[PDB]
Amino acid sequence: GSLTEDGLSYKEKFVVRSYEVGSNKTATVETIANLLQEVGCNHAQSVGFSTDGFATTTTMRKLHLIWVTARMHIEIYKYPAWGDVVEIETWCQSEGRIGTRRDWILKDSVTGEVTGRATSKWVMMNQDTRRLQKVSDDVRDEYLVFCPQEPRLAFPEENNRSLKKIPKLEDPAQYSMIGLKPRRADLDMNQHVNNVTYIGWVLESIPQEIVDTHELQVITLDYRRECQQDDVVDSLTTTTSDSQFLHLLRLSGDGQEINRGTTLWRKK
Amino acid sequence: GSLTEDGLSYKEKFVVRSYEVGSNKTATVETIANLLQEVGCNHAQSVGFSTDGFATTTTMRKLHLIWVTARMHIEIYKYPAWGDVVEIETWCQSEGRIGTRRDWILKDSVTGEVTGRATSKWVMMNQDTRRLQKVSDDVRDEYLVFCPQEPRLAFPEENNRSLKKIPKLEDPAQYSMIGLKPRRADLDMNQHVNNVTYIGWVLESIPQEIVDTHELQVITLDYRRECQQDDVVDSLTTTTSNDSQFLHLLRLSGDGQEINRGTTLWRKK
Ligand SMILES: CNC[C@@H]1COc2ccccc2O1
Ligand SMILES: CNC[C@@H]1COc2ccccc2O1
Repeated sequence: GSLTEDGLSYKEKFVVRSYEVGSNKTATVETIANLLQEVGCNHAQSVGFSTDGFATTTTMRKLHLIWVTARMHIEIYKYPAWGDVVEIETWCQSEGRIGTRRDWILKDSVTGEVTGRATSKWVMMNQDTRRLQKVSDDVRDEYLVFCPQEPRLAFPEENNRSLKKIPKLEDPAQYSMIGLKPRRADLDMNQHVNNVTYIGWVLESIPQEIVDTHELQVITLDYRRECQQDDVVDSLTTTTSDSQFLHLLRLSGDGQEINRGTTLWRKK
Repeated sequence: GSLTEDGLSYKEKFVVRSYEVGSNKTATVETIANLLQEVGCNHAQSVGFSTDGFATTTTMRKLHLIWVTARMHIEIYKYPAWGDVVEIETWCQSEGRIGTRRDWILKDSVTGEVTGRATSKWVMMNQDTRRLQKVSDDVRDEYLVFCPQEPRLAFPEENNRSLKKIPKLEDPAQYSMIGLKPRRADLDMNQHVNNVTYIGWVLESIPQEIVDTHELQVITLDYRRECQQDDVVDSLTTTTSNDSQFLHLLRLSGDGQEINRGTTLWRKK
């Protein structure tokens, strides 16, 4: 991978691996989410930011400030097959004092056609107290020189799925997967649960029949709270409809919300 | 990746990814096990075998026969760091009518030094009944033309760790991780639990303090039975020993049916 000619975006090619594909011989949504995260890390490295998953500046380091994901939105038109090359282009944009946005475009390296797109909203917080805060001028000046100044949106449409409000699932849930625990493979270098594990946990309550007859087209996921290594999760799903589902991840004990989301599936 | 000059082995380079590393900023043993499996699959593709993880042939496919892992042995000297390039060389050898063996050599692409090695024993089995069988001559003739004829061992030593007998852990276990279930990310294209998930499940009963102060040097794992998508696993560990040795057991949460047994060797950082 490498930054583009203007240094305002980053590109990388990936060949789909044997263990990365599902029961349809194509990449799973978790493999896709992992590749977006890898190209995002490589973009942060290429311009001097931290690489621990927090894209930290020298100013953020002294103040114990980290970038955290608040929302992830992924739309896939074609899942690459095993052995295929997928090219991902990624860039960042400042959203004033609200936070930052990372966008992605996925293409077939052979045909050049757009096979998917993603958007994510990041927010600034203290790593110790977990308190959210607005982006100050001193930290904006450090990352704005790596962002295009004119808006460049992966989801430009007025009233698109990426900015829709998500409701809280009502009990009883139609479907559920109870007792989900992270293992060491689910943790990052900082011993925190990887953001991709939550996507897998959300999809665990979708019945196998839906997975077998449909393909996942859109997934929107809000991140409310982190799941600790010793926490236990319950995954809840309800059909709201193409098939649409409303999702909720909550702690197995107290029922504390960690994530909420929506999925859209198409018939094969 | 590509087959070497003589077409009797396969090589591939991999750059270590951000999400593939652990708390030490180096590749986990599960990332290593995944890469060995990927290079093994690419070697099977390059010579016309099936790619579903079973390296079949038209003859095995006719009789519903698949290759299944009976033992995996991995020894790591240096875990590659994130951003480093690791080169893996893999080859197969026939073990007469017992089955096949797949060996691996891991090297630092920059220095050329051996940073790890692995060996695996595979056995012929009917897909449907799960019954093992000795390799027939018709099958042997199909894969021998892709194997070196003279022995080429990743673990040549006379009384080495890869061929040691593993005992069954006695109750009570010193350590345990109960209620382990596979999710969809743990399944392969054939909807079977990936062999790498069992390695992760074995390591879950090792205390976090051991992981934090030691590095995994050797892991030997026997595969007795397959874990279904709806099965629940219990991981059991007992210290048998600067070096720490453990005895492992994976069994079904209900009936206590054995699925795996193994050993690990760790050294102080
Ligand atoms: C959380 N993602 C945005 C931060 C700040 O701005 C960045 C600009 C370029 C590369 C990485 C960047 O990381
Ligand atoms: C179970 N693994 C060995 C089988 C048979 O012999 C092979 C030779 C070369 C590549 C793949 C091979 O697959």
